[PDB]
Amino acid sequence: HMNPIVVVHGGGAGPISKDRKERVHQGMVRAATVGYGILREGGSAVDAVEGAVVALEDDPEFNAGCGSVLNTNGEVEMDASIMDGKDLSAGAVSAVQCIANPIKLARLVMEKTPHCFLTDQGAAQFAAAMGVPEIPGEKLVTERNKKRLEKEKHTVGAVALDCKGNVAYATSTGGIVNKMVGRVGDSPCLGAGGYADNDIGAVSTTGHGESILKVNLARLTLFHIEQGKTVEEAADLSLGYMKSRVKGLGGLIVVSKTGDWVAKWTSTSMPWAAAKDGKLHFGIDPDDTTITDLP
Amino acid sequence: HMNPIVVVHGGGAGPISKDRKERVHQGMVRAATVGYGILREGGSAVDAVEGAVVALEDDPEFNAGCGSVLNTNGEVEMDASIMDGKDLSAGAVSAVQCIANPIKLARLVMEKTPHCFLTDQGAAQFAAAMGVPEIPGEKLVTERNKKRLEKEKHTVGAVALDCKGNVAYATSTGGIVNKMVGRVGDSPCLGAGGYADNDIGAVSTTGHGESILKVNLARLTLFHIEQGKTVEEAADLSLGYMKSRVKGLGGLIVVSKTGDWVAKWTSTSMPWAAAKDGKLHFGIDPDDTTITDLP
Ligand SMILES: *C(=O)C[C@H](N)C(=O)O
Ligand SMILES: *C(=O)C[C@H](N)C(=O)O
Ligand code: NA
Ligand code: NA
Repeated sequence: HMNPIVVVHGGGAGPISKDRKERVHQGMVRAATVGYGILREGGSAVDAVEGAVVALEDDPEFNAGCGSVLNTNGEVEMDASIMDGKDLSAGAVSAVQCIANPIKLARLVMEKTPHCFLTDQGAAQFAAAMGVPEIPGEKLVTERNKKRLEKEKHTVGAVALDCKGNVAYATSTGGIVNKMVGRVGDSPCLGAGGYADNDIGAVSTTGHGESILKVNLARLTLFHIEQGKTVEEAADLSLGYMKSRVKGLGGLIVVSKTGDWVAKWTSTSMPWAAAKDGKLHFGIDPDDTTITDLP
Repeated sequence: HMNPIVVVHGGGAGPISKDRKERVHQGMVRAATVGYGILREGGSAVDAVEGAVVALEDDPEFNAGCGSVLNTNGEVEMDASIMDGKDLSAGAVSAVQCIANPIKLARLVMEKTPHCFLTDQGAAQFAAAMGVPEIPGEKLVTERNKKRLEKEKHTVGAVALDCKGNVAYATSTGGIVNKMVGRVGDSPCLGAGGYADNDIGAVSTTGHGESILKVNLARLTLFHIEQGKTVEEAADLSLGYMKSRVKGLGGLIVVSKTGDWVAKWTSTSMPWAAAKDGKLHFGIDPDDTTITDLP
């Protein structure tokens, strides 16, 4: 029975306000520890990614759930997906509004429908058929987020390997600032925002959405690891393709079936946190990595 | 320069009856003809793939545009996507209602917006903006799918290689009969419903949209070519893999950057036709082909 691991990332974009970093740091730790706390009790790779991502949605410092950036009409529309490595089972929602937790709805899509993908009104209905609390829009909308939209008007993920050596991903996002209404990114789209397969590993992505879809970044990262490259080599290879081919930046986290993991980005920043052997690893900027004890 | 080629399909389905056999032949013949004429007139692969899919969207005999399957409510909900392998520019739309040509709306998302995928409410807002008319959903409803939905309770695509060397795909569908409101299959997801790359090939797929999405079928088929599998071996393994791993069945059409092409399927039947070197190739059944001359 293998040594478990969760990795966590928190949108990969431009440089961040130095004070806000403490708040971002503590958010990464929290998701990781929750994710790890779920593995600790021999809990599944699927159980774990979902719990980590639930925490970040609820954390307003991150652009998924509460903290979601705004669309062109000042509102919050959100995307998500989850995948089970074992039989490649999956669930996703795109363009949902006025619920708290997108990643759980995707899991509701995954295990409680014969389908994999619901969108907009059909998913607003499905959430209501599943007893999902509608929350006020003012709660999901923060102040910093109204500010970013004005200045333009002038993503989070988790991967995990459980004790049985199954793998899973979860990705969740409010989208991209000043996006059109109905705009779908790479997040809810299997093989682009994430992919998990026990025979390879699992990956969650963040970056220029369109560019992530265009190249299918998550499956591609995996294409390589099957070919024999390292996690770090494969992450290098795919992110560079996304830059060299479609002129797009982004970030990724992967853990393979051997339990080897890395977090790599061609964006300016990508806060990340991995937990493995009771030791938490954290970072926001390239080549500055801390390690602390997990209680 | 490259001799151009178009391959078309609807839909990797079950047994086809004698009366349907012939209309279906005529529809395929017409769509392959529209595409090849565009390529013979100097048009791009994208023009040619958009060309042929509109022909099957317009034709009531095919599950896409008019004649699409009806959802759970007795309403037509449509997905389509288009991709050029030159720069990986793409457009896609999900759960689109009350419109003739979802693929035409998919092209405009690629061409007129900074996005590559739109859905439902947002899909329609952008539609109305671009002047796409609104037609009563009823006018897409056929007594065939009407009957089929009452009973159930109790897909189209093309690949092209052009005289400039450009490849492309387009895919549109009404989905699976009686789908949940806002279910979204493969057909608008890049990598699943199709993929185009000027440096490898182009692929358009069909059948069970849930399975196609998990194995990332279209892009799976292209990794197999990248490893120097002929277009036939590449279809057979990637279809071979969906079958065993998720127990999915469907079919595809694929074209290499050099002009090699194939239609395989694992369902019982798949309408397909192909025009290259002045001839038409057509089928429904395994090796039922008739190769004629084309004026
Ligand atoms: C998150 O980083 C952005 C996401 N990839 C998207 O929705 O485009
Ligand atoms: C058409 O049968 C295939 C399509 N992939 C779907 O939505 O089921
Ligand atoms: Na959040
Ligand atoms: Na049709």
